[PDB]
Amino acid sequence: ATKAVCVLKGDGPVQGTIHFEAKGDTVVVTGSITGLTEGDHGFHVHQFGDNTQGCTSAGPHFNPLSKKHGGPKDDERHVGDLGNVTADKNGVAIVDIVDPLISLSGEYSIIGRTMVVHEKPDDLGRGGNEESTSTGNAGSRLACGVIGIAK
Amino acid sequence: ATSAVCVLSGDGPVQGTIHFEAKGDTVVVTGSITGLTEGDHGFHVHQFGDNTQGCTSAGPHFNPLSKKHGGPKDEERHVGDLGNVTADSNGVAIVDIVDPLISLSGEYSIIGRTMVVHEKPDDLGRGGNEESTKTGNAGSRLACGVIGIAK
Ligand SMILES: [Cu+2]
Ligand SMILES: [Cu+2]
Ligand SMILES: [Cu+2]
Ligand SMILES: [Cu+2]
Repeated sequence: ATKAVCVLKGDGPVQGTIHFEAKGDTVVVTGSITGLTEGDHGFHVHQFGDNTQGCTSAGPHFNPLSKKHGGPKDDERHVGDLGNVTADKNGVAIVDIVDPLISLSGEYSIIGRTMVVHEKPDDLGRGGNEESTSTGNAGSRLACGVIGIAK
Repeated sequence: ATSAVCVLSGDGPVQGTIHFEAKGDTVVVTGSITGLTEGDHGFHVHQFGDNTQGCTSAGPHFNPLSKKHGGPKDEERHVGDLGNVTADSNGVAIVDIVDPLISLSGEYSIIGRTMVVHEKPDDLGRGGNEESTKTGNAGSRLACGVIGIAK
C-alpha cells in the first residue's frame, strides 16, 4: 500500500535491495545494486511476479496501456520503463528515481510484479530495430525479485 | 489478479512452488513442497513481502481483523492461517486447500505478502499454551517466498 521492497537475486554476483515509497501523488524508488559491470544497465518492472523459471518467467515489461518501449521521460513508454541505473568502477549502482507512471495500488500497481536489472544499457526505444521497441536492447536479466509489501 | 504464484526457498533444502487461483469467493491453493521431514508442517501467509532478512523479515501472520490464531475452519483465526501441509516419507508435501478468507484482490489480498512453511505442525490454537494463540507452535520458518501475480 504505502511502502514496498524488492530483493534482487540471480545466478551471478549481482544483488541489490530496492525500496519503493508513495510520497504525495508519486512513487520514490531508492536502493543500491552491487556486482554489476561499470556502465549503464536497463532497469524495468516486468509484468509477472513469477520466478518459477528464474527471471525468464517474469514476462515482458509491465504495459497496461499497450505502448512501445521508451525512456522514463517519454510519453510513449511502458509503465515498467524505468530507464537505466549506472554502476561505478566498483560495480555499485545507487538507485534514486521518482516515477510518475508506476503506483503501489490500483491499476498501475507494481506490487506482486518483478523488478529486473539487465546486462546492457537500455537504448530507450531509440535503437532503430524492432527489439528496441520492445526491450531497449537491454539484453539478459542478471537479477530480479518480486516486489512485496513492506512495513 | 485472478492467479498468483510463489516460489518457496530457504537456507536449507526445503523448496516448493505454490499456485493460487480465484474461484467464486474462494482462493484455491495448489502445489508441492519438497525436502520436508515427514509429518505436518504449519503453512501461513505472513504480513510482509520483505525478504531482506530471509523469512524472518516477513513479520507475523497476516491478521487484518486482529484475531487470535486458529485453524482454517475456525471463526477465530488470522486471515493468513492456512493450517498444515503434510509431507510423506520422501519429504514431499502435496498442497490442495480451498480458503474463503484469503483473497487475490481488495483488502484481504495476499499479493505482495509472504508464504511460509514451518518447522513443526500447527496446533491450530488448541495447544493449551499462549504461544499456541499467536503462531500455533509451528516453530522456525523453513522456506518462504513473496506471492506474485501470475499469467
Ligand atoms: Cu526489461
Ligand atoms: Cu519497456
Ligand atoms: Cu507461520
Ligand atoms: Cu496465525
